[PDB]
Amino acid sequence: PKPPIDLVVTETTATSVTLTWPVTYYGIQYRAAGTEGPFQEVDGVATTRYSIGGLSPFSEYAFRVLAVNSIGRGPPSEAVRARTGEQAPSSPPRRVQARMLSASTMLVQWEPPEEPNGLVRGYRVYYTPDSRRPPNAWHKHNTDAGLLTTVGSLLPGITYSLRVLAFTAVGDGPPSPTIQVKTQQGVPAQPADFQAEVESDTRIQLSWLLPPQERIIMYELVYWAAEDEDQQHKVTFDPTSSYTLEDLKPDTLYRFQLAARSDMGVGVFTPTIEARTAQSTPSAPPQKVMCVSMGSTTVRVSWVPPPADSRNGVITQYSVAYEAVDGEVVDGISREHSSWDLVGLEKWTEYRVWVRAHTDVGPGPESSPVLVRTD
Repeated sequence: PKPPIDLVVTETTATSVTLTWPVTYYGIQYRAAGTEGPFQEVDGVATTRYSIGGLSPFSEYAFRVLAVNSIGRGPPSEAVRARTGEQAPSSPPRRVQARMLSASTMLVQWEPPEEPNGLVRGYRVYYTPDSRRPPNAWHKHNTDAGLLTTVGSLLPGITYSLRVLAFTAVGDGPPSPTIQVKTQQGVPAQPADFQAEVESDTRIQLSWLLPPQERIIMYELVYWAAEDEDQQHKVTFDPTSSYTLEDLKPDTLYRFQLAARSDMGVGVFTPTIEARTAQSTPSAPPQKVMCVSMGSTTVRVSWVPPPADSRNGVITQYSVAYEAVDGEVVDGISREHSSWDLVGLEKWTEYRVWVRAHTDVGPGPESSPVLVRTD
């Protein structure tokens, strides 16, 4: 007989293909192109429709039909192409690997799974700093169909665990075995025994243990004032086990982090430590000093405390000194006073008056004198 010609693919699933097209019956012969030469055979198809089952998902096959009658068989028809449908992956990604790119960025790489069962639409990377955490408590990072990715915002100084799974449009596949991410080769370790010692109101000496047999090139110290989180400082210096910071502001809380740089870059910073500088004497006088004579022998002096940034400590007391140039000292004034009444002055007499602020360390500078005459 002549081969059938109207061979048409009518339905396609993940594991089955339905085909439709004077003979007695038909035979359906099929092989996958990239496989072995010998075809598989389905014999005795008495109708013009049939559904071939048992196929593998996401696999390309070739189909052809020949006709047979009472005389014998005939040549096969032209071959037609077909690709089975998708399923969820059945194998995890292969050769998963990871390493630290920076102090907080890791690079992850892998190979496609051996059994994707479809077109991969992306991957899901699960990672945790504590392997004791349950698997579903890990952080999930989704990627596209690429075979590598980066994850930032990691916590520094810790070794992560990781495993990746693939998913098609159907669902997720199994996750790979857990792997451990590698470390930067020549990058130094987080400094150990990092301490801060208050030396004075302007000096703080930092100390730590120098790492043994480690190609340290220089240390990087980053510090800032707690009240000025936006403004930070950084000083680099030759390798040592101690460093004294100088010229700091008195009565100021400072925060510190330390890192180590080798020829291969800087390591992870220490956690933040804190220290407050000691107090000093005030560096500015009270502001807005005014003097008024309410009577013939009384003068009222008014002032406001120095600006907060120049007190260098808690103001503990005030002192008033006076001296008359033409005519013939009260300390221990409590910190809550904003005015004090000078009594017993001479009529129509000019005095020189200075106002002064104090900390526990001592007195600061006094304001420029304000002149006032009684009566």
